[PDB]
Amino acid sequence: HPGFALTAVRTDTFEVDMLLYSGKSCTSVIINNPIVTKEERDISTTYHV
Amino acid sequence: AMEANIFCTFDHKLSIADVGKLTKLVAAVVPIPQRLHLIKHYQLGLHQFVDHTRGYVRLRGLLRNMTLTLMRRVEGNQILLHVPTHGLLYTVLNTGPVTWEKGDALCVLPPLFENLLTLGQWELVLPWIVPMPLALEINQRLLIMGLFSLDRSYEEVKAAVQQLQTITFRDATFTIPDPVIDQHLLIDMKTACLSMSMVANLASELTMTYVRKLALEDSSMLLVKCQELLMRLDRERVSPDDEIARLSALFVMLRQLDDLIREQVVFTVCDVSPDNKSATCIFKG
Amino acid sequence: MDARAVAKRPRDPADEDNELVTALKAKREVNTISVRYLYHADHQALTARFFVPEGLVEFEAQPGALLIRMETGCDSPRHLYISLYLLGIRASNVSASTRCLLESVYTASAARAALQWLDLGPHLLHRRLETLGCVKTVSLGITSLLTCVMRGYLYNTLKTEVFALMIPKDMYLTWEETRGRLQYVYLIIVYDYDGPETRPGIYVLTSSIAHWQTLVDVARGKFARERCSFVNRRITRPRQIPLCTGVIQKLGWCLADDIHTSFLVHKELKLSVVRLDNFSVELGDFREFV
Repeated sequence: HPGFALTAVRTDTFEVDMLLYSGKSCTSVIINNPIVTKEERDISTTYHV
Repeated sequence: AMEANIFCTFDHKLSIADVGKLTKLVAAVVPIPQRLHLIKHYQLGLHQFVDHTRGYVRLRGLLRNMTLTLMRRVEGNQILLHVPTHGLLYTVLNTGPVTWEKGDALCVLPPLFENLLTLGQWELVLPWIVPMPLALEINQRLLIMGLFSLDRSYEEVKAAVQQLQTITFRDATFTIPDPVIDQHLLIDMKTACLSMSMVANLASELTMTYVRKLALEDSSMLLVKCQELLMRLDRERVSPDDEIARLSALFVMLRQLDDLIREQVVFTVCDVSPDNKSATCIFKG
Repeated sequence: MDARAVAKRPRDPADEDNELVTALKAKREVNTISVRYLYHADHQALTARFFVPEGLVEFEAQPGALLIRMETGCDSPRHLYISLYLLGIRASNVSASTRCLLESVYTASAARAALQWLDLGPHLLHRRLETLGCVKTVSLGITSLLTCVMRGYLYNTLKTEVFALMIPKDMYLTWEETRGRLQYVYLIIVYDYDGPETRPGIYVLTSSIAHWQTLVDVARGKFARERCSFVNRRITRPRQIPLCTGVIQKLGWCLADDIHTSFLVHKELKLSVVRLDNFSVELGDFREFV
């Protein structure tokens, strides 16, 4: 025995399934139409929606 | 709406494997000697310029003349090449020994070392695309290895050349080929080294006479310090037509160095992917 | 291949319906995505996006900052994208009060690490910095995103507003009493060979001179003391070979009447700048002069 008595602390991770409750129309979500922004690379183009 | 492409045709008959091999190069940098609309397969790539007495210096000088085209489409009986225009964005294949990163300035170099396509006594040797610092380092390595070429009887010199020969860059190391093959240096590298040494030698003797006279006048008090430095290097160790001849020789040797002294940027990079084989770049002429 | 087809005027690319509209019309399908107008379709500016940590994006959150790529000595974060402002802490021409202001703004591990990675190696600044374009968009985050312009104007998605290039005042140079209409913008790094450690100056120069040799002549006149420092070091200090007294690279063009003075507010600190109101980006490489 050395003269001291260490105390160890560690963190463990658990994989969890959660359930959520929310009320009817508890938040109103305002949206518009999805739009396309063009970004042309040369050999192919990418369209951002 | 169509675009202005170049048409290339092959005299050789192609197998399905050859065509599939071409379709993998649909963004490569294929140089052409002249701006033509219909060319034969022989004029693609550097294979037409290969010789067994010339080296990297000659091929670098020849590459600077050519027109750089990107392959665009591959089909039976045809290859479509696009000649890019300055300031526009293009996709280019990474074929050199080094990984590119965004913001790089790329330049075209002769190659120093499924596979690539050969048909007859034919081969599709594409140029190397590397960032500008790597090309500059490679050129300086080759020049110094050329200057050491006459002391190769000693092991100290050979260790020096083996240190010159290996180069390290972004997570890659490769060994450039020694310009000395069969114990003797090729004529193009020989001329490059001889011109470098001649410009140095001519400057060493010629500059003092002019520096004295012009430093007498120089209000910048810079040329006096220049003459002092010349006096120092002197201390460490002519007919007028001959003065004209030596000045003309100095400037002609400098013009001989011009191919190596400076290299052009042809692209600048902006794209990143696991697909790293390619990137999108803007073209520069 | 007939005269009617040769003499026919080209189609207007704006009157043609897009690839998406042509497909949806071909099958007569409908989509919730709206594909009639494509944003950024007629932008002639070439742009790229750079991801940068939160610590570097001070003074860059407002459009108009010049983005420079610095290479660290190490392998993992091989390059950092720093602005001309953070580079101003290294500059010698920046007044000590402005330098204290900048140092008070950039107080994160990323910015101080950028400065350390700069001062640590032996290379000069320019053999260590690659110039990207100027910036116009920011989304904030612990790893932030900046869109940068490689060749073009700086403007909104609809070109409804056009951005200027911001130069910190101590870095701004002008060399003619009266400016001509069109003037080109250069970035100059000039090295002073005083004593133990080469001291750099960082300048941004607007001049109508486009020819290289004339510009290098007037620069050699304006920086004669640095040239004398270079040769005097070469004589006094052998075997430490210096290269370049300075480097010039061209990074844009502008109109003489679009130069105005302004201030940038950040952390309630005001940094006074010189602005180029319709700056166009057109980058060259570094040219070294002696």
